[PDB]
Amino acid sequence: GRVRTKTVKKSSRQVIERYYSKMTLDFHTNKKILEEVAIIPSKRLRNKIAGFSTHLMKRIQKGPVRGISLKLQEEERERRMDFVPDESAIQTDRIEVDKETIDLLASLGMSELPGVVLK
Amino acid sequence: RAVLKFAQYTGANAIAGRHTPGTFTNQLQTSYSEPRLLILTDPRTDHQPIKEAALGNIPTIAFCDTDSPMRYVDIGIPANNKGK
Amino acid sequence: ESLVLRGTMKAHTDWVTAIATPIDNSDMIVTSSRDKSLIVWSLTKDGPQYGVPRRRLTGHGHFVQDVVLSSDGMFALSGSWDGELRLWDLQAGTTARRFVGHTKDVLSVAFSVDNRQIVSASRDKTIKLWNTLGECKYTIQEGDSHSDWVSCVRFSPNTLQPTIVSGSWDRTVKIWNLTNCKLRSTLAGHAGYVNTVAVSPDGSLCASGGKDGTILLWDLAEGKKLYSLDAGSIIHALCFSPNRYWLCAATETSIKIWDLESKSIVVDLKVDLKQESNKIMYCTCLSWSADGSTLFSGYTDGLIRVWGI
Amino acid sequence: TKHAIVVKVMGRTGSRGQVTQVRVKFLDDQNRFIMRNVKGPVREGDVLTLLESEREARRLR
Amino acid sequence: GGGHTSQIYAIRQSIAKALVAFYQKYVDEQQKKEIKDILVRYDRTLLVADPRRCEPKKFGGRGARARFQKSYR
Amino acid sequence: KVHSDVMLFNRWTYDDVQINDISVEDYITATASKHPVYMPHTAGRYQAKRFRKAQCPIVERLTNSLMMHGRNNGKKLMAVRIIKHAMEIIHLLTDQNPIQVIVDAVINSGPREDATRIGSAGVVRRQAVDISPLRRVNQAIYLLTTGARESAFRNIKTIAECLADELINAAKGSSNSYAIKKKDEIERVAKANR
RNA sequence: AUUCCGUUAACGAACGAGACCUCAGCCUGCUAACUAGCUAUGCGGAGGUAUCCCUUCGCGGCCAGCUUCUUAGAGGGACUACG
Ligand SMILES: [K+]
Ligand SMILES: [Mg+2]
Repeated sequence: GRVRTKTVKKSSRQVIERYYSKMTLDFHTNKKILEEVAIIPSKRLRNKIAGFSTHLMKRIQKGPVRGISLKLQEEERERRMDFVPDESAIQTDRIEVDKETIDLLASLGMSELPGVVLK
Repeated sequence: RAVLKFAQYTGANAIAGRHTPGTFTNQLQTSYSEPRLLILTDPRTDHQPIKEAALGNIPTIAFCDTDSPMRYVDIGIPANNKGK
Repeated sequence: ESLVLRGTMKAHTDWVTAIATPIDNSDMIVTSSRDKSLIVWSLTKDGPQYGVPRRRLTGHGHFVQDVVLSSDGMFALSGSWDGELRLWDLQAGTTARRFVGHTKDVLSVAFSVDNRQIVSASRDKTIKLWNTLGECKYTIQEGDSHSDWVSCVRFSPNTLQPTIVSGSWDRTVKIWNLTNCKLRSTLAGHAGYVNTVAVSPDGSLCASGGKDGTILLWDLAEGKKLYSLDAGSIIHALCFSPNRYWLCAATETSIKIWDLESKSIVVDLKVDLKQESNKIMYCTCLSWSADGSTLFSGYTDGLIRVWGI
Repeated sequence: TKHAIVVKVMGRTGSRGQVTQVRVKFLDDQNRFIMRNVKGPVREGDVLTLLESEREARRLR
Repeated sequence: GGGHTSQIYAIRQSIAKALVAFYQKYVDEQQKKEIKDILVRYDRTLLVADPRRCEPKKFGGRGARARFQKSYR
Repeated sequence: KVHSDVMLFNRWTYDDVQINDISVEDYITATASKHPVYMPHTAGRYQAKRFRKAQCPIVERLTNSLMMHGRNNGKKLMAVRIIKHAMEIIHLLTDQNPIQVIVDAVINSGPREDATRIGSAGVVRRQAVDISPLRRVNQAIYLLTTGARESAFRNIKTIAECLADELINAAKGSSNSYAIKKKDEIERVAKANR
């Protein structure tokens, strides 16, 4: 079989994390980049790492990849996730409460709360 | 998201997701912490943090539903801790 | 106006890296490819195919990244990933000369206006100037040079002041004075590596595009940038129309042509496979015809598509 | 003596896996499927000559 | 080198490759492609060498794989 | 019809040769469209993958199966010569295309059913099973060459003559062929062990 | 493959595996070969119409050219790259 060992996976993950800006989806350019930005004792190991890095980049283009923390992806997610709607998704104008909640509020003395109506 | 926002605004630390065992007891662990207080959304799903805090003199606050276990819960807040 | 497909040329078997067109508007053209070969074409408008491969040269030992035709048209210079440049004679398909000295892959090669000086760009972060004999007169590998791969190098058409504009992968475009081979102007306005550089026929504009997907135009007189044009995709090639005064850019999504007068896209060319009858498929190089009435585009599928006005 | 075409291979059968169990569809009758044990290499799309089509194959193991 | 069959196979491969190269270099590329396709459609070994080579023998047997006869009593 | 300029031994033509058995049609290579060859000597790699040997010419498979028993191992030129002479004798005796005779012999010699051993622990129990077309072709070739070899042994008759006679008697179910008798015995045993 | 993905009161590691190194398989791309060869030429022998032309052999050219064939150094090449 062809299962990349821990060394190849770790090297590809770290290289993508540190140099995502220059990465491409072409194996040959990726291997040249690895030659430039990393020291790999063996040519075969360099080729394997380049191939797995290309695979990881192809996966990343689709969406998030677990174990790889890219600054731009996290920043974009935070920007999208810090937004709020124009109107809050909590309607206090009309509240449908069963009778039991009505006795609850009456015991609390809160029997006149606006927007509280029995089903 | 709720715990992240709570930590952001109150100024505390947040841990969202799985809790690493030994975070409160393994002093040589990288994620080792010594909190003075622990806040949990659900005692049932956060059983491991509560059990670990029971070994380190850490007070606990948790939002407890009608069926939540009260073991090692110092201040339980009775509320529905399942709906978003 | 609008551009429409004219035909296809299907000799290459790998990515097409560059296309060269004769000045005299002859039928022949020379294109490089990742198949380690240079194919000399015999264009024929009539017949099922717009052109056929007249000759193939396989001297290089690795991918040929660039090819340029001489002014006479009887010589062709092409660079390869083996870090060696060799002049080609389009008379018997035999190498006429070899240039040595580049330690890493050579990405850009250009011919001087007088066809008496040769400038090449290599991944070793160096630029060298060679004569026809085969000796590098000067090498630009000092602090003024770039800190990353010199992707593209071009010669300034204006003969009054001989000048070379070179891009790089460090988001910097530099201008060197040919007379003294010293830095003339430095440009830095890119966010991602720039892999293509173009010069207008007049010699007053320079289009730079790369990963950022934005085309930046700079003035050669002072280096000031005029404006920026978005592309929405990685830019691979840039060329100026000979007379129509346009700007065609090769991007991964498609080829888009801009009019510098109005800044609006003249036309967007998307390749469709059904009409003619690796999923990642895009144009890697483009070049206008001698008269500007035809556009040749190279693609990763080892196919050349021709657009006619 | 009928002819049937293999539609799918269920897998190896027998103590040593000598025979392969397949589902074969009769050519004369396209709506009748039968179970057969086959000796020797066999893949989908193969046609077998059934000397008798009455029997139903059962796992040898 | 080689033997009686290997020499013949090498000779035929060399003839095919030499003709293809001559047509490529001194004849129109169209005819070269035609002859190359004709040759390949019949047998790919006419232009591509077979990489098979003799396997080195290992101690403990006469052959590369064959081992000495084993006896228990 | 498909016309091929390739002639086996430059003497025999693959045209008008058609396999008349749908079961084993896809595992016999003896047609002008299925890569005809000039000689049954092709030094190809057919054991790389399963079912690949089905692409080898049937004449070449017969030649390979003619190299059995140690004294003849690796002697392929002699086997090719034997096949050539057998084909010449077949053409002389029957006046048909030798390739067609070989194909018919292969078709008629292949068993269709067999009894497979079942159970374990020293129990002699068998159950009838079907034979795949490729195994049927292999068994046909093996039986034909075995019959020829046994006929030629300790007999003035040459190996080529015995092979030609076996192929002729197998192209038609004459029951004088060794292969036909062996196939009949195998099918009888399979029927008995139903 | 205790190889990986993951699950996880475990987290981080150290050996083995892999990596590694030797040989073989591709390079008409690099360096260089009178202790390896090829090509053409000059001369000579034989044959064919016998001068000139064709075929085949033998001998020299360290100032005839070259490295396809041979040798051995540097490198390239495969990464399941692509569908
Ligand atoms: K005999
Ligand atoms: Mg050599």
